[PDB]
Amino acid sequence: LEGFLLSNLPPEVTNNQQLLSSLLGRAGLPVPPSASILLQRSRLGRTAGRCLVLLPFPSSAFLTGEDRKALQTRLAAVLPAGSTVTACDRNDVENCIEEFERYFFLTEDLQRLGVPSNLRKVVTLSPVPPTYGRREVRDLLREHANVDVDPRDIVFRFRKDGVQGDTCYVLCRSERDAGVVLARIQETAVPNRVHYGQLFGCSFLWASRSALFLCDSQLDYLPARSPFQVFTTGWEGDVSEEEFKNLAYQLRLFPKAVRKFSHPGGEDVSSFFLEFHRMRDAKLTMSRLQLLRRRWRIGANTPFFGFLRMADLRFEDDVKFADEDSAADSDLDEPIDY
Amino acid sequence: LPNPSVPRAALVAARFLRPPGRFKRAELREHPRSKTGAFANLVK
Amino acid sequence: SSLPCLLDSELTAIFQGAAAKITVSSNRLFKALLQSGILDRDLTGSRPVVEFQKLCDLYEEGRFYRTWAGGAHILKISGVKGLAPPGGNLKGGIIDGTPKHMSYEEFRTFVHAVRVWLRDERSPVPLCDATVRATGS
Amino acid sequence: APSVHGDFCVVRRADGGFHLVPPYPPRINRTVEPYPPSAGNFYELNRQFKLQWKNVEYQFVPKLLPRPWGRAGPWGGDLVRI
Amino acid sequence: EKEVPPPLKSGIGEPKKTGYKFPHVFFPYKSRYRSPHRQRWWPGSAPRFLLHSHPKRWAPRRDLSFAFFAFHGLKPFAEKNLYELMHSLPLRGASSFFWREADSDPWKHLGRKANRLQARGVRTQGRKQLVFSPREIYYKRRPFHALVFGRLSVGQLGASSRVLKHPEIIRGLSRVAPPQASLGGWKWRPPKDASRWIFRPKFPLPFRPEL
RNA sequence: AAGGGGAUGUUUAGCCGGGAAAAA
RNA sequence: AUCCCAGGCUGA
RNA sequence: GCUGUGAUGUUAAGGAGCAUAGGAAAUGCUACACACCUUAAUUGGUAAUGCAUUGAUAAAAAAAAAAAAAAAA
RNA sequence: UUUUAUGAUCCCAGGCUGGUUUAAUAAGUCAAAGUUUAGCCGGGAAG
RNA sequence: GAAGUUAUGGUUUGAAAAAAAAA
RNA sequence: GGCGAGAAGGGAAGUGUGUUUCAAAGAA
Repeated sequence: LEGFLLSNLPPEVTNNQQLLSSLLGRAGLPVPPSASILLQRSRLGRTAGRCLVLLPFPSSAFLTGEDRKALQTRLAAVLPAGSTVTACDRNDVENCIEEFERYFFLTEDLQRLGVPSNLRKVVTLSPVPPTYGRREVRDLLREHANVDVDPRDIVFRFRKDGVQGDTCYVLCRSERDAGVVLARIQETAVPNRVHYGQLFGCSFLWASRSALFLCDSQLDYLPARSPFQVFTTGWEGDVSEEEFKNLAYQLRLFPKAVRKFSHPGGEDVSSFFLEFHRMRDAKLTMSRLQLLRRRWRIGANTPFFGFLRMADLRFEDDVKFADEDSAADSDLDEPIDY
Repeated sequence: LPNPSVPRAALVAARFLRPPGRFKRAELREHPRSKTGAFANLVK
Repeated sequence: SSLPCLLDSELTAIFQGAAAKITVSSNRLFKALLQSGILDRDLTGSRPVVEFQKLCDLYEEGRFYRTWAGGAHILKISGVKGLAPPGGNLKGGIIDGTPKHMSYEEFRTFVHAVRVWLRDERSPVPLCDATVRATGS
Repeated sequence: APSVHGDFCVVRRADGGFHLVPPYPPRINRTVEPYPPSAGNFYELNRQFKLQWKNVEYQFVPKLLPRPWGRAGPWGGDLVRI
Repeated sequence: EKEVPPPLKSGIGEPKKTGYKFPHVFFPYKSRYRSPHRQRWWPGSAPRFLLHSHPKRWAPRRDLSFAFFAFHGLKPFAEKNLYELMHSLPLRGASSFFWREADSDPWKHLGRKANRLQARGVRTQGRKQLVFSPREIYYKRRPFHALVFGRLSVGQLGASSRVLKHPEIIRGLSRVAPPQASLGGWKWRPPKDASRWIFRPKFPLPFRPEL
């Protein structure tokens, strides 16, 4: 037993150092004015609600199941209701520390993934078990796809409570490697945890292209133009906006507006953002794009089109985050149909 | 025992999707069975 | 240290011995499993002996009766009178209390679960229930 | 709490999408005779629904269970591998 | 006499099928159920591709001949598909330009639904078409089945009937299967840089076509 | 018309997934 | 097991 | 060249007509509405629906100029 | 050991629910139980 | 999805299983 | 190729059907 993971801590406890230390001392863990505490904070210096308490381990190495039960019960009793306490071994401690690091440095990783040249090289893997990290994803890809990828360009999607999501984005070194990963990783059985020297639990992973990234100065305020925007790519290099309007009309695509996207280098393919009047029109156009893909025989995982959506923004001055703002009414832009 | 694997994203996105009727159910179990997806064999 | 996995050959031998496709009453299966001493060997590898009481408690808590349709025989015998739990029908009635008769795969799953739970009872970090919700404040 | 999808399942589609399908094998009430009485003139009255992959088979026949059904549901079966 | 669906048949290039003893999955308890895979046999409909089109052809050996095997390539303009057109063309039609008309489709002329209200009204009265140039060809069942790829672009039709003028007004896609190759009315044009060796000019007609 | 009407001319191989028939 | 797949990936 | 073969097993849990039993238990429509399905769209469609006949088993069939209101003193 | 005169064991027959006005000092909800557009529900099979 | 929900008529003809023993 | 399609069911079920009182979150 290396430590404890405390989740869903209240903001008061997370922010007040003295309160947390006093709670741990009452529970039994001696926190120096020994056990060590590490909070999960983002680049904005805001606690995510997760804490890691590493027990003193020149002596706790002799702890047993009864000691674990007693300490966990005391911690659960002391800590506020609604916050969960879990026991973490050395592997869990490593995973937690890596998760905190990636949470802090997510923005830079997202920008690096969004470098326009990597448009066709990012692969999305889901559902990745929580115990997995970048090294585990690399090993899994090597084993089940015979593809080697950098273990430093793997990005985990995070949740509002600071816990890692079940989605990974991996930057394959080549489009061939990305296609190989897509073809190989489909319903692949994967161990969930290593315990007692065996592999426990099976999760069936899949790969696809469901999260495309683009970081550029020409698109920062593009999404704000309209809520119904469809990105498309894979067209010939030299086609301009008017020529593409004519081509779309010929193909029976009826966008309200067209905006060409060009980046330094890579003129072999032209990318366009289409804008529509209604979410219904956007969805029907996406359905027709799927039909045209199938009739054109291009790769089912080939990057052809997608639905534009600005990533959630969080600013230092904000008191209520836009993603966490319960007053949002954007759903009125998407009428429901059966 | 388990159901065919499907993403949680699809689970969430099918929230308002009306389930098939009698004839639409009958159309899913015909023998030509052209609608079956990848890793979605009923028997296997 | 480690938790070795039991051999299908040994488990099949125990299952057939208890029996003597094939379903064997949980009573016979538990008695044979306790006689074989396999759980004791697992515990020694990983203090007292496992009890029939402990096996019954683990069976109940795992709730395999509900998971493996252990109550379908109630509806086969009583019929519609088997739907309501005891007391649902104020007239009264008889509800069979027969514990489930496990097949080989069900018995194997139960044995694996029992071994894992017994290991967790002592391991400093368990496989199951490693997270406990805080109640105080 | 009740389930959002009920007795139907989300499953991948031949066109790259997803759709809802009823469970397999069918949930049948075998305690009653087939209706109409002439159902045998057009159907196989002893049709069976197997679950076999390669050489491994599973014997699973859904049947009603005692209440309360709860989240699990009315139907269940045994674990029988061949 | 009554008009009923023709018997189901298997396509050319496949083994036989055993069939089923009743029409559909509900027969006869739900008489108004229609299967999605039902054959379209009524006038004004196009039979499904590779399912009910191209049935196995059998004739008594008395009437068999070599012309019997050119039926798919001799299918008329309204029915002949892109692959059947391409099979008997120079380089299997590759390097040339193809475009479909659609003005003679069977549904637009025949059937009970041919004349119906349209969102714009009835017809009272140069064109930018879609041009496909094959580059990769492979026939799975000659001449009517093939796996083709090529360049799709926006052309420019004109007054001769119509004639393609600028097959590359706008660049489209450089490698895609032909659109609507399953059936329809296709027209083709050889490339500008054509060779007389491949695209053989018509042999001169006899001066005196004696009987 | 001595001599091109000549010469060269075996089938790509695996894995996964889905469908049909026979069998079950 | 090789009939079909406008379904895919691979071979230094 | 000469019989034949190629998925070639098609009609009730419904409807209608005619009879049986019973004191008795049922008939016509070109149907500009609503609702629903579809669509890019008051884009297209319906017979669920809506109308009429009989039935004798229910109503209305009195009172106010400029109003459509007014316990009509 | 479990049910059982609070009806066990064990036959035959029946889906349940709502509908405004409503005379009499009988009403402020039609007053133990009487309905009429409707509400909820009512297996599976081309092997 | 859960928790509670008086039975009626045909006049009805009170104990029913399990277990033990038996061969 | 895509959506919709039960002649709008009374064929099962008595401690059942239904009723009354409640409850049901994704973006974790």
